[PDB]
Amino acid sequence: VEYDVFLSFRGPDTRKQFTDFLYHFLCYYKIHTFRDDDELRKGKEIGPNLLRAIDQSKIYVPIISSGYADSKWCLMELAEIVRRQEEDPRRIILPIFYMVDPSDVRHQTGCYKKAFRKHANKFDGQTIQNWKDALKKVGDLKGWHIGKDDEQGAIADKVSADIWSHISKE
DNA sequence: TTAATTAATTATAATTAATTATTAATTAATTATTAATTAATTA
Repeated sequence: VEYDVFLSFRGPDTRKQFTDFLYHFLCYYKIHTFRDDDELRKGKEIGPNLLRAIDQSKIYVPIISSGYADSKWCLMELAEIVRRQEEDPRRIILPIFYMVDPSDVRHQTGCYKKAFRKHANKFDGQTIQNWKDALKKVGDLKGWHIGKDDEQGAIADKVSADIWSHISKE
């Protein structure tokens, strides 16, 4: 009746490209999945929607993309995932890199440089250091890299069971 | 459906400007005295 898996991704990039199939494939294993498309903006952080499901989730599974560092709504939300995780280690994180190196995520260089080249003219000089401290630790856990040739279909089946193995056996 | 105003939101790109680099290549000049046999002479 509650949520056992909570996703997070980019807007226009992978909302129909691949994450959509995983939502439809996952529902075939009899588990309730949460994905959201509402652009929020109704304020700066909504409570009864995101904040509710965050504490209700069980396996936070982000999906870092190529342009995941531009939306001013994703990063600060990810800062709430990995922060809540460090307080109670009962839950886990299974990131999935996508079309990007597992090196442009630990130092925000490469395809993120100019993203933080303009993000530094608006916000505080400490809030940005809060993101780069949280975004870094995500790029150290285990994760299926998806190269240019790997099957966008076989990976889904392999990763889904790893989410279903931690539920049946508990 | 249009025109018009207000309110926000999202973009990368181009140019100018500066610092930062031992390497590429030839020229030129100096420096390296044996290798080697031949010729001549001597023990």
